[PDB]
Amino acid sequence: EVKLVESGGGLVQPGGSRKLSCAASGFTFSDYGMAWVRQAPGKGPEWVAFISNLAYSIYYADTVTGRFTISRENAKNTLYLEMSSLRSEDTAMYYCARYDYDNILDYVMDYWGQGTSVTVSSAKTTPPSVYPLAPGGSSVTLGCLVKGYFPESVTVTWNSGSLSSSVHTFPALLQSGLYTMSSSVTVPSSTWPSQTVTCSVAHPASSTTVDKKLEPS
Amino acid sequence: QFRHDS
Amino acid sequence: DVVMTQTPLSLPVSLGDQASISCRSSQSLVHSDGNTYLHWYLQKPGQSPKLLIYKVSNRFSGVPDRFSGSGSGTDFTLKISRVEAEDLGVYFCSQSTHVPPTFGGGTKLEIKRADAAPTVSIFPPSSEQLTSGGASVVCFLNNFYPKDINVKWKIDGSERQNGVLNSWTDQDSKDSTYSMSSTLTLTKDEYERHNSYTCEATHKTSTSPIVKSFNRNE
Repeated sequence: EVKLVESGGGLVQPGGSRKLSCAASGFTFSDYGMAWVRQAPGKGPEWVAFISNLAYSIYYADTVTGRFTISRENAKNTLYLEMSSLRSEDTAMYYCARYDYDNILDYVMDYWGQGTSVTVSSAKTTPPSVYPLAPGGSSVTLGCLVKGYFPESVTVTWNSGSLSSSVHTFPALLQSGLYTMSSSVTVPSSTWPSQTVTCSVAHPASSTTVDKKLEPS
Repeated sequence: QFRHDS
Repeated sequence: DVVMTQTPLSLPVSLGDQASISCRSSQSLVHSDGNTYLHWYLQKPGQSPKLLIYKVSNRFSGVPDRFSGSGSGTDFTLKISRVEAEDLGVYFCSQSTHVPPTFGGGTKLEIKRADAAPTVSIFPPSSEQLTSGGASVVCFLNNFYPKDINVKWKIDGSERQNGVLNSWTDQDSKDSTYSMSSTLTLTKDEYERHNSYTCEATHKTSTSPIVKSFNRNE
């Protein structure tokens, strides 16, 4: 079966560079044009660049030309994207994609890889501020606000994981250059504040865990 | 929309 | 460039029902070779797009019979005749008649369920954040359906939009509801200029807004 596997993503400073590769198998690579397609969070895909099967034609989207260079080496079954002068608006999942053809036209991108992620940011790795959310009804809703961290991986755990089905984890959002998310939990009024309820916030990149006890105001 | 290399 | 316009942006459907998604190009998609290079893709969470239909109506290898495409000129339709849980995801149309190839904005296929009014909870800033010099007012709106909901923040009875960040969970896999977090972030100084803080939600489940409030000096 057709397989495409890209690599070379990572986090770079604005103005930094990247060279992505895409390894191809399960088809005669030199018979097919190939493309790069990128996709930011929440957005549709956006075509980036194209190279014909013997590399006589190369085209570039307006948003990248000058800065990116697409290339291929048919004997290594590998496609390349060198990227320079990177800006935060270049942050995206980058996909390698095969173009199919029946005659003289490359007309549809039919097989796509799983993508390699490129983040362009000047943010330093920063541990989050963890803020308790307590009410200052049969059921009671609590929360923790997890504010101003980078990069994205955090995990919120309530009561060592025993509370889980009543939890909402809200997706992080960028602002002031950093991420912010929140988590809510809903327990019966019989259980809180009668019993204890704690959010544990792990930020692996900054090697921080903060346990915050929810105290009635 | 691109030209193939025959 | 050719602008691909998809409607709806979001499409609730009952499993076993038929879904229909439309795509409109800003120019004719008939190539000089006579083909119409209009394609549909399906993207599932955490995966790349997969081609479903190419050249208006050809099913790609392994695409089941229930996917059907039609249309001509500038107006195109994809039909899923009996939606199954594996078909949930984001569909895109794409054109390859003109350079550059372009994509629609997407249509999220989502699950239908009975209406459910949100549970709304408002939370003042913590003393710890005020010590840090900021003041976030948080409001949770949990377990509602449909996904459409409008949240307004009122400070002392007056609306505010600067400093509000809204976050939506995906459709819950067990009750098919949605949840949302609305966070109003002020400096400590702005927080201390005002006393009444209100989270206000309008959802189709009532003509009356759900109002949640606290007073800072209480």
